[PDB]
Amino acid sequence: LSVFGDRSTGETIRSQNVMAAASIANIVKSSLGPVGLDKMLVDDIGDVTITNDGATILKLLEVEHPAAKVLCELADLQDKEVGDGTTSVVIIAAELLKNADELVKQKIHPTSVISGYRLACKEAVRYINENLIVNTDELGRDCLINAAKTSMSSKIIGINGDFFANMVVDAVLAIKYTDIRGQPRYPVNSVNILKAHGRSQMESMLISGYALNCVVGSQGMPKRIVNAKIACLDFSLQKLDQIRQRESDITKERIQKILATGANVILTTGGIDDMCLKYFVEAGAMAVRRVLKRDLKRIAKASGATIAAMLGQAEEVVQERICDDELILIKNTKARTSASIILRGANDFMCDEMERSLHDALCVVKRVLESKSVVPGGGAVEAALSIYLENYATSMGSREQLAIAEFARSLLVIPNTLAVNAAQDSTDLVAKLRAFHNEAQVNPERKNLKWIGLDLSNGKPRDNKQAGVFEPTIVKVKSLKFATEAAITILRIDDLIKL
Amino acid sequence: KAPGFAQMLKEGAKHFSGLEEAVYRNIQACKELAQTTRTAYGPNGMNKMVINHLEKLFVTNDAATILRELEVQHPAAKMIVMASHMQEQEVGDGTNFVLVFAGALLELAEELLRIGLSVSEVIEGYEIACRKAHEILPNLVCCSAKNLRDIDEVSSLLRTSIMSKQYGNEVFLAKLIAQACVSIFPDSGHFNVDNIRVCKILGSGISSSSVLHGMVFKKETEGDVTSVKDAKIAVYSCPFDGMITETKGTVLIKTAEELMNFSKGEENLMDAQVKAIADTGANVVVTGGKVADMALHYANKYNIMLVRLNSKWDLRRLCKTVGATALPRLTPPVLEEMGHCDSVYLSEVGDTQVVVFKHEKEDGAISTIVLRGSTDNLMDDIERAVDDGVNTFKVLTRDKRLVPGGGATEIELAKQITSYGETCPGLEQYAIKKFAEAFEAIPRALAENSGVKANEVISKLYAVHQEGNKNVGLDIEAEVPAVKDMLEAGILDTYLGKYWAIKLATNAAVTVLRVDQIIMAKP
Amino acid sequence: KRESGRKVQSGNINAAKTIADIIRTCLGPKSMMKMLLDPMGGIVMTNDGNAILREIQVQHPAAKSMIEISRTQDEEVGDGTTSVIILAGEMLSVAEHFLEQQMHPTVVISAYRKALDDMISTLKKISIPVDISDSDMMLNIINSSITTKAISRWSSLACNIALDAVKMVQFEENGRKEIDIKKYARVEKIPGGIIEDSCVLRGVMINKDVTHPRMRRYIKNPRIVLLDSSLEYKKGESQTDIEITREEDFTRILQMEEEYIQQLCEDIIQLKPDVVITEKGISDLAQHYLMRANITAIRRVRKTDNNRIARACGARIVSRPEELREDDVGTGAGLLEIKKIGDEYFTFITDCKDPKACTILLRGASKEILSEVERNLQDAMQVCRNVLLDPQLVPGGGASEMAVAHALTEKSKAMTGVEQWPYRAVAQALEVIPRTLIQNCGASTIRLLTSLRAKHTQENCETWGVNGETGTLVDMKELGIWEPLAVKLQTYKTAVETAVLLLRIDDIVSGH
Repeated sequence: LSVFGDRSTGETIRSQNVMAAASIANIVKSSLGPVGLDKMLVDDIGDVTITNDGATILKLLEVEHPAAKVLCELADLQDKEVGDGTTSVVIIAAELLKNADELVKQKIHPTSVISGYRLACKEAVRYINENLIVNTDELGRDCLINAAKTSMSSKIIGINGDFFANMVVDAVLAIKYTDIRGQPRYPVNSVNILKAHGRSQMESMLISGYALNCVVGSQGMPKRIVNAKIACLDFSLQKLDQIRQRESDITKERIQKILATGANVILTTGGIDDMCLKYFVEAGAMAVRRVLKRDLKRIAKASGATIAAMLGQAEEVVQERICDDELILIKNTKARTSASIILRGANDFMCDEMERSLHDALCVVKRVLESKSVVPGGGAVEAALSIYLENYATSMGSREQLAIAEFARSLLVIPNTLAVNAAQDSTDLVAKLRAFHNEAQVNPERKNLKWIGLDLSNGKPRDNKQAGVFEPTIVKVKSLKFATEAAITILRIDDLIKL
Repeated sequence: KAPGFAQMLKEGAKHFSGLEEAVYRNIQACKELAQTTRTAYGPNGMNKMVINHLEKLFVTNDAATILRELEVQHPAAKMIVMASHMQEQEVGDGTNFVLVFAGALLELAEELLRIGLSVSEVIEGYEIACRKAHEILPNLVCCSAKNLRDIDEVSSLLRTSIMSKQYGNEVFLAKLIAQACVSIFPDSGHFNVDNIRVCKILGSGISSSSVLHGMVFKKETEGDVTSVKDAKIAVYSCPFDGMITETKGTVLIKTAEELMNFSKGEENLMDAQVKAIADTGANVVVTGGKVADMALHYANKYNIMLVRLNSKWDLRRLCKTVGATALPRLTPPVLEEMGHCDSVYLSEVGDTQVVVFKHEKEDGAISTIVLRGSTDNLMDDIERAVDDGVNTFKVLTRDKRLVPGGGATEIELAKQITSYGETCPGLEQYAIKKFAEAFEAIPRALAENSGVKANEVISKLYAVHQEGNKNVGLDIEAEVPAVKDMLEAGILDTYLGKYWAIKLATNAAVTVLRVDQIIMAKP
Repeated sequence: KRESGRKVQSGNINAAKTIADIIRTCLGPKSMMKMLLDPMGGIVMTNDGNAILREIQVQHPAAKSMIEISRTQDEEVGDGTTSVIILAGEMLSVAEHFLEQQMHPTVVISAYRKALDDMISTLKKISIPVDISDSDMMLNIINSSITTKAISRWSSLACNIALDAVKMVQFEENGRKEIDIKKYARVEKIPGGIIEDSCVLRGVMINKDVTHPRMRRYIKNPRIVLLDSSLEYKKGESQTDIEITREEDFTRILQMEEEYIQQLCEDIIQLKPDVVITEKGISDLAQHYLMRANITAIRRVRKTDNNRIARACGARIVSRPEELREDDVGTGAGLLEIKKIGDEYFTFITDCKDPKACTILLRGASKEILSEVERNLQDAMQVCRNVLLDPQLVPGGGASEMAVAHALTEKSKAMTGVEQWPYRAVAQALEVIPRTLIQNCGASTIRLLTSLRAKHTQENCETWGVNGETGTLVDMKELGIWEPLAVKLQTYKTAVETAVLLLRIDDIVSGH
């Protein structure tokens, strides 16, 4: 047949597609997990980009293959819908093809293989939904102290885990605002973290309100403000003979109209004129100049000040005594859902590392308390599905038993990959997990451990419920749903026609 | 074309320049020799498939069998092989030690030569450390044999020697070999391996084997005589058949009647030949080859016991014991060359009859271990464990000192020498520290053969020895990398077995380093 | 195309080791030279480790990371760059535990990170304080860079130049004691004279040429006005040029051009200053009013250069010339000299005051001498900067690397686990620094290095280093090889961090 281009068909097309998808997964394979190794990216100009994030690598990874572009477009579906677990989807989608390829050499038609992955994906979601847990155990129990404690154990801040985690758990619970139909999540903007020299790290105190770093200038201004009104001014009160004279005259009506409103706490961005600062002395009003725009933006959201309109709402504002700077504390605004944490320590090296560790520790406790239901992670989901789906395959039949059995063994790559990156034996850890979860399926007795995860540090199976390693439910559900559709799409191509 | 080959002045023999490190390549031939027998060290040692020079298929883990079947043509590698032959002298164990340990010294000596350290100072480092190990070794002796001739005590210490050769069967082999060894022990100083022999018989399995006193032959008595007390034993290698004459002895037969007449004369001639045996007072006859059907009846007529030995080693076995010698002629009446034995009788052990030569009047050191098996290649491997088992007890006739096995003494002796080289100033401290690290290869061989990581085993052995806990070796298990106490388990080695093995292995590695070049010759 | 598997980590070792093997002999005063072949046949014999790797084209990506990190080190400290690459290549030079032992990289990476904290704590124990008030102790410290140079005769003058310049830039009230050479310490060259005539000018010198003959040549009390905007006719918001095709309209545009320029220049001369310093350029019509006032016209002065003038003569930066107040004056300036020196136009605002900055004047007979004196005083000022930040010295000549190698060996005995093997490899990797010093001298390496380890075991580790010139052993209390601690700390932190970065990369992927 004479045609305008090359064409190739047969089983080789399936083999070429499986080997192409397997090569892409092997690139993001060893980068899975927090202990994953960094990898270089060589541009066409010769620039080098080094990152361990799988979602970032797949965006900059350029390889031309017809089937490989399908997995790349799937990464956008996982990032836009959820935004995490993209590396796990690529690894699972590749293991489904390598197992289905061996089934085709067994004279199993691809349609029967596709019908096997669809029923196995449905039974997996039903089994997970029963093993879930609703969001709870915030106050009164521990599901959050040990959660952030294991996250900050990497840096030097991990010396005392209990005292530092209590400040984190208490601050995350106070920023909760439903505001719609009992939704509440937590905002991306979090508790403001400052730093000071406290002679030691144990001196860090938790503040119940926002703390701004600034000075009141002249000492004539009272440092204890019980007045609720707060003013927010982005217009500076600062700046041929008559121009200089009238400008100083106009500011006289400017200062009288502001003091007529009755706002004791007044924050100005562009700054306040020196002569205007003297007027707040006799009036007893607390005025601050050169306030940061981003720091003031959060204050306008707290006190409700307009960037009987501009005036805000508060209760007591007192300027405390801190080393090297005086922080202004504002307590009980109208609606804030924010606080401030003062880091007191020896030098700036410890304060800068603790700020990066606590900020990562906030996101761990936050994401769990935003998602409506979580699930134990660390490979506990894949290990549990391995035993249940393999026993479910024997009940169906109709040449769907081999397709479902391979789907259960394919999910074992997730605990098998984390064991290699943890510098531990991969065979023993996977065997010990499937030994514990099988005992839970035999009988519902307490002597058999349930919900056991995989510890990357110690290299020993642990309980993720007590250890506090959680991942949202939509992360596991959308991953198994998208990974199955990726394997089905590639297996349906039996021929390649090029022009 | 110039430039050509370098440093070759003689007979085109391949020579290596300073860049090629002729000394380094002589070590490379020694390392490959160690890699062959390294996987066979320990109870988990892998089996090797050996093809005999007769094109026979042998599967054995024995080290001595491999070196004899595999021809080593490299001159420097023969020095380690000749050290293994000297290892079989004065002791019957420690063959894998010299092969693995001497290969570890030459391997670690490579890193010292790459630094630029002179080979002359490397030699002095091993010799000083060798004398230091001989002083510390007596302090590592744990227990000692009580020499009570008790079967329970002898069978307990033998289980270590039976392992690494025949595994899992050490329970039966320890009791059977002990019964033959305890009997000789009342004879002081005369105990030797030549007294205990091995006789293999096709059978169901190893559990059917037993031990019998005296010399036992697998071939049953062909004659009908059950037992005879006659001391005279006539052994001849000439089989019973038609007699030939050393002179012309021509025979011309024409008619059919001459066939029967000369046949009756031959039967009458064989009658006087058997009668001449009885005339000399010999009721025992031994035939190396085939026995004729007619001569079988004359043996039962005069009640002369008939013995048939096909093996040549069984014939020379009697020549060095009873004194009977074989003659080329067929049953000549020679009474001077016969043997002497107190009692000869037929016995049946294991549903098989065997000829037994036992001395009733004289006590004797002679015994026999009868083995049963379904494969000749299987019984041959069991015989190898018997020789190594008996030779272990031949050393115990000398001073009795025991050291733990499983790499327990190897790490403790390496820890003591490492501390000595640390406090010794000068350049010889390099070779002393490398001499201590050569002890680490033995536990690594036990870990790799057991499917356990080597670095994890070596790390745990230092922690237990640093706290003051001694006699701690390596536990043998697949899923258990941890260690256990050797004294509680009962694994113990021989003092003189380790003493002579370290001295011979050291002289083997030093001699190789002294030779920097190999040059051919001709008479 | 790409590399994956163990070949990447094994390839990164050979790439980093090859780059290090070149400069191994470039360390020390006796360091050997090198030869570079230009594509046209030229030969460059320079022994400088920074210039060698700059001209060498490296194909492998990790080889580029070795050079780029060394270039960053030169910005902070102009000494010890060669020692960084040697240590970074030696720590990666042992591949036994990396591959043959089949150890996971994170297990080895954890060993270097634990050994890094021990190498830092050991240096602080063997260090010694320094009295910065005595300039005699600072003399022998700076002589490390001055030795084997042509400034050795003027070395006594070279010390006072770098010492007094950095002490002016140092601001100790903030608490961080920040020092910036690239701005406040800015140096210019003066043609003519000799090396002895070079002094330290207190002030900020401007190289702006004299355009018009009418200017103030010498003033007892100069007056300086600082303003950012250029003097020109006010244009629109865009860059569109004014095109006038009619003569009657030309008189309307020219009148507006002369009026606004004369108006801004009138408010400038109201205070009657001695000079006009503008950030941007100055047109020709604006210079006509500047020469009429008999004042100096200065333009093209950056923001940092203007910030130093305001603190010197007491000037003030104003956005537009119409807003100039009486607060901007040059009162307090010592003198104003536009006089030609060395056939070049110079400007001296110099005064008796210390505006956290100064200017170094380089005298010299030829431009070849100026280039030699300049680069020799540059690193000398960085030596003064490193000492004033951390006034602590450590023994040199290989005594510092051997003192730390002895502490790592003794502590490893209490370490239990598989990490003890790579932890001890760091102690033997630090011996490369005293090894290259002996190899370049010609003495036997094995004999001296072995006896050197016995000295740190018995005697004190603070002394008994290696003499580079003689080759024998000598204490560092009797010799001037004492080096600043801030240089050794930055060297070990960089050598370990670079070695860890290359071990973390298991794959090289090409894509954009």
